Amino acid sequence: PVLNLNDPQAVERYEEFMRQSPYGQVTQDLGWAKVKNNWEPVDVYLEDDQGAIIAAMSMLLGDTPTDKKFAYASKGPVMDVTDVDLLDRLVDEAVKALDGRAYVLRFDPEVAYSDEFNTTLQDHGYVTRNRNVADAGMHATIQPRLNMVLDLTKFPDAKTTLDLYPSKTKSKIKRPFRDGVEVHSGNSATELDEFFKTYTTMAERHGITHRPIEYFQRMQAAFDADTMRIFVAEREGKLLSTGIALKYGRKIWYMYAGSMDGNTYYAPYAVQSEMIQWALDTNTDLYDLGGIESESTDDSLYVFKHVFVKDAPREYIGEIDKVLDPEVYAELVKD
Repeated sequence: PVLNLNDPQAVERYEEFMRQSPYGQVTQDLGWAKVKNNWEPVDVYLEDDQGAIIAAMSMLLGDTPTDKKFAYASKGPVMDVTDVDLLDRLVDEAVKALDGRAYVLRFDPEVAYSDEFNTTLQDHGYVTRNRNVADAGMHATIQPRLNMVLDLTKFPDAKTTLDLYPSKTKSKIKRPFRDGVEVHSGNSATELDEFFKTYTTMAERHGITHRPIEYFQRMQAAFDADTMRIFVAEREGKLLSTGIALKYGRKIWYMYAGSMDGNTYYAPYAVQSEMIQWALDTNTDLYDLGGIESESTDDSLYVFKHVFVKDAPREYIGEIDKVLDPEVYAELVKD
């Protein structure tokens, strides 16, 4: 069935399934639609024999240069996507709800890539985009397929961040604190302003754009202090670096960051240490540092993230496309 967003009770039942699911994703929470307020939301789900929700997909529809919309379910759907028969049923429900308005329904779930899974998906009629497409550019995947994820379940007795690392790394992490860096966290308007200042400074320093502050304000209003947390690192009254982390489902995700110009006394390391500590304190299974361009020292993102994740980066299946309008798909999507 399709979710009636104006039915408070239906909405809550949908949310409860999402929040309690081991496959839950913050970008699949109905709150994500409130953040992406310039996109159109359409959500569907399936029920078992008892009428209990067993699978759900939150879609956001975007505009294109054509008469069709782009339907995207970021890191969804919420279920075991390898159960392709169930997936098809959920997707059939989504296509019904789209009612011919989109040229494609794309979803990029956080499931491991494998030749067998890629093949099955194609066998079921989907078009997959992973090892067969450019690493970067407007043709690359929306989300990076390679991600640096720390599996905390490998350290069941870990009490603090330092317990997860070898001495050489313990030293790197201890440095900022040794030099006076202190981190405070929360999800108040003041923490947001601190983040925004470092965020925009960072953007200007690299000559890149940045999202408006309202984007983050909507995020703060959509998620509570137990879900969204802003970490601010300072040294003797001086703002140095910050980071925003989201706790949802089985992981805490490091999503945004910012650092001032000049000397930052390795503050970014202290921010990471604190986010990881939050994961340990809440018994969260995974800590996700996000994507990398490539597993190489020639990649700055990899170099930094490799300090906290020594295991191989996780490689996801990529984008799974349910083509609805072939002509438009060929025009707007290429390898």
